Amino acid sequence: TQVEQSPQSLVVRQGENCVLQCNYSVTPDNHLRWFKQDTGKGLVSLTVLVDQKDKTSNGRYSATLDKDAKHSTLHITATLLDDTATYICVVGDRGSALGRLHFGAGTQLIVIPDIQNPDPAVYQLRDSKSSDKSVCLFTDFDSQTNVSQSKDSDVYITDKCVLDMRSMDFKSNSAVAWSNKSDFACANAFNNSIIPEDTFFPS
Amino acid sequence: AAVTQSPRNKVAVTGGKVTLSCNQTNNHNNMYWYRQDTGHGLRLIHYSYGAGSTEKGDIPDGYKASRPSQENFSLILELATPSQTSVYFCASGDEGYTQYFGPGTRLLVLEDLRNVTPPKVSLFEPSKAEISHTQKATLVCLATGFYPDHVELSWWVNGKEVHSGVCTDPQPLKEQPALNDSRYSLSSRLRVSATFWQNPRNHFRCQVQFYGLSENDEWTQDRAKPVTQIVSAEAWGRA
Amino acid sequence: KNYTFRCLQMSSFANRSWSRTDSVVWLGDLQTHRWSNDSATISFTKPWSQGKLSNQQWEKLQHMFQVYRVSFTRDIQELVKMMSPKEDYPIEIQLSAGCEMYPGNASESFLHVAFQGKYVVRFWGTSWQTVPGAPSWLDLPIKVLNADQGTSATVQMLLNDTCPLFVRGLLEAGKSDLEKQEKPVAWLSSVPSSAHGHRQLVCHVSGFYPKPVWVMWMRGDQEQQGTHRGDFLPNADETWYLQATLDVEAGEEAGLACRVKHSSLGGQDIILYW
Amino acid sequence: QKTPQIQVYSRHPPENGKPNILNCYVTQFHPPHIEIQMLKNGKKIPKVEMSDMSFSKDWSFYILAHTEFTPTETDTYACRVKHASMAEPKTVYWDRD
Ligand SMILES: CCCCCCCC/C=C\CCCCCCCC(=O)OC[C@H](CO[C@H]1O[C@H](CO)[C@H](O)[C@H](O)[C@H]1O)OC(=O)CCCCCCCCCCCCCCC
Ligand SMILES: *[C@@H]1O[C@H](CO[C@@H]2O[C@@H](C)[C@@H](O)[C@@H](O)[C@@H]2O)[C@@H](O[C@@H]2O[C@H](CO)[C@@H](O)[C@H](O)[C@H]2NC(C)=O)[C@H](O)[C@H]1NC(C)=O
Ligand SMILES: *[C@@H]1O[C@H](CO)[C@@H](O[C@@H]2O[C@H](CO)[C@@H](O)[C@H](O)[C@H]2NC(C)=O)[C@H](O)[C@H]1NC(C)=O
Ligand SMILES: *[C@@H]1O[C@H](CO)[C@@H](O)[C@H](O)[C@H]1NC(C)=O
Repeated sequence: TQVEQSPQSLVVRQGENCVLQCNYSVTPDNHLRWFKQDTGKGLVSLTVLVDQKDKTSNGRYSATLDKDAKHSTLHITATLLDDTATYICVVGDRGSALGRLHFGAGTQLIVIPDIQNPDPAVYQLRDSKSSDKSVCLFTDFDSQTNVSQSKDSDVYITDKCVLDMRSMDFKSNSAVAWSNKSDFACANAFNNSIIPEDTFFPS
Repeated sequence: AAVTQSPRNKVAVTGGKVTLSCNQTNNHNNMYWYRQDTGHGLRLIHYSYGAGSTEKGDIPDGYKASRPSQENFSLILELATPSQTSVYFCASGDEGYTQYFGPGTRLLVLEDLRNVTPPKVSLFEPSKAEISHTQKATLVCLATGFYPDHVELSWWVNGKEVHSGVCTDPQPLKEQPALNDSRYSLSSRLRVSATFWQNPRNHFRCQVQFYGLSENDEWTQDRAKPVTQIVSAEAWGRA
Repeated sequence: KNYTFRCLQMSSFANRSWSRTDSVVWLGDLQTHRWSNDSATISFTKPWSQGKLSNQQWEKLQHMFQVYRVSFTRDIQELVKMMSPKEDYPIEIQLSAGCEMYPGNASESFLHVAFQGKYVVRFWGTSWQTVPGAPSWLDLPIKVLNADQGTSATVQMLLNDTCPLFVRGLLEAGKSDLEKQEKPVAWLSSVPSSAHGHRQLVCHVSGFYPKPVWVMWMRGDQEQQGTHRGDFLPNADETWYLQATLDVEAGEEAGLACRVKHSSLGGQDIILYW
Repeated sequence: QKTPQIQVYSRHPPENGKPNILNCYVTQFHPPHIEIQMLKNGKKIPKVEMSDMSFSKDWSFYILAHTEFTPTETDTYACRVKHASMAEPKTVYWDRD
């Protein structure tokens, strides 16, 4: 509309820096605000810029405003996994409630987690109610590995997902596969992705 | 200084009446309704400068607004259409330029409700091989067979919610991609240290809040009415 | 030696769509600028209308007002919304801003607002405030406007810095239109009074500049006390008009003269005998 | 809402047969929306010019209409004014005196 953001989306590795642009044609431009929205969640205000050539800081986030150029940037130092969000540029056209907010369509950012100690393995877990129904868990692989989809109509395979065990300072990837089909075993599941040859398969 | 919305999540039928509520105790004069759609910023629908006042914003068609009080601001859809499927944000604010935003309301309108089904929730217990190998224990939760894909999944440990060590699929997968009314499945993981799982006093529960029909929706089918409900599975740690 | 500079804004709001804003600018009683609603830019109405401002400064200034005009429009429309059903269309808003000069390096600025023809709000020091007699509902509008720090900063600059600095330029650029002398031309006429036996004598005086003028009916050395002098009326060529009337007995018109005094005559009065 | 005052007067001394300028000064009215016409024998004159509208210290509006004219014996000149405050348009005729 009157606020353009760029890039539309980007993928960075944990710990790397990145910079997000915002360009607008809103008149007048009283202030510009940057918002973080996690997938699902609501809008968390990061910082607001007000002056003709303003600069703002907030933890690992810093920002600039050039009202002449009608241009703002948002820097993130040393990205963490929780920076995975959509970042939204908002320009307000009054210094009061008489104003309207002008919303950018946001910038999607994905952060690739650093896996320190890969211990790739496939485990079988049994259902607590019916102990002959089970899932397979492919876990502890590093982010170089991508999980491919079901080579079948009756087998189900989720995409990879990271969990952070905050206190142990430990993060891990994992995917789940399951099926009802007669001849389904965990050695079979994931016989589809490029599994790291050194993956643990307990008998 | 914050704003609440109800409900969080709503499944309606085309031609239904739908009321999305917003509530703030900041004593702010001014409340605003927005909607968010991918490829778009937030867009203003209606807003208010006080009890008694409602005012058209940029995209008011299909919506009425209501401000019965300082506290409450409603958005009403007298005749719902699929094109109103969206996430809806309410906000409030004083004379200043800051607007304080609600947590949001995910709304889905549908051609009919005949397919709506709550999930079946199962919990899978961590493997011995895992435990011995890594000294960590992963629980896995499966919600399966539900429709539409409006579920909130959470983990609870001893009746307190946990977030650390948790991850839930970003989206649900379809049980049957060949059909448009396909059911969904979703999975999630919680990883705990072996010692934690090996304590027979720790109670683990996997909870799925399902959004479906209500008490005023008519249901003609034989099966149990698929109402908004919770479904969960449980396990205790074992030595 | 004491000139006032007035930016006068007129805004009308018929309903929720219709609106217009025109303003005119005066220095004393000479018009320096015009800005019709129908015009994107401000029009000069004197060769010296820019005073001693440079183009870059004028362009910049004219730019911020352009933005103001549009902004001001949306703002009022929005205040109405905040206050209704309390207050509603049609609405008239008038602004008088500017400053007055004193023969030191001295000056005072003002910026007054009327609403429906009544003076209600002024900018004073660092904020808008209501004046004595104003209705209390205006407090919300004021609370709001005052929340806008950027606007107050801009308005302070205009009143404290820009305006005087501007005007002092104008006063130098504009002497000799300001200090111009135009000679009056006078003529006599007579009309019946509403009294059943009387005659009203009229001494028309037109074409003079500056404004200060003395007109009196005389019978020799005698100033006729019953002279009623009319309101000063403008001419299109930026001179003034005024007449003075005297009630007289029918047949007592004998030997009366209208006497005119003005800076332009160099002290040879106009005396017109009947 | 306030009722207009209308004054009509020539720029120069009137003489039959001499081009002159006829002024119509309209003051003291509110709202500022107003309609003014200058009449030659009760007919709209085309070459009528308006000053910009303005207001006085007391917030009341005024505007100066003027047109080129040459006065004669038989001819009549007036200023007709329509305004929300009026029940009916007000017409004031020029008169030398
Ligand atoms: C030198 C030659 C001049 C010729 C031009 C003639 C016209 C001049 C006439 C008047 C002069 C006044 C000067 C104002 C300058 C303001 C500058 C400015 O940027 O402001 C723009 C602002 C835009 O404001 C925005 O941008 C700014 C920079 O542009 C700042 O960043 C601000 O923080 C931001 O809010 O618009 C306003 O908010 C002006 C407020 C309107 C004034 C009304 C006050 C009257 C209240 C009456 C109450 C009744 C309400 C009715 C209730 C139903
Ligand atoms: C500008 O000057 C004002 C005071 O001057 C008066 O207000 C102007 C807008 C104009 O109307 C003048 O003719 C008046 O003489 C300053 O306001 C003062 O600010 C100080 C500290 O900031 C405060 O303590 C005083 O109380 C204020 N004065 C009043 C009368 O309220 C203002 O600070 C000046 N602004 C700038 C940017 O120079
Ligand atoms: C006074 O000027 C404003 C601004 O130029 C006019 O508003 C415009 O109206 C036209 C036609 O209705 C629109 O197409 C423009 O987009 C409007 N511009 C803005 C900025 O709103 C307004 O019409 C004028 N008022 C009068 C009475 O003539
Ligand atoms: C708004 O105001 C104008 C000007 O008086 C009027 O002629 C017009 O009909 C009005 N329009 C509406 C939609 O009220």
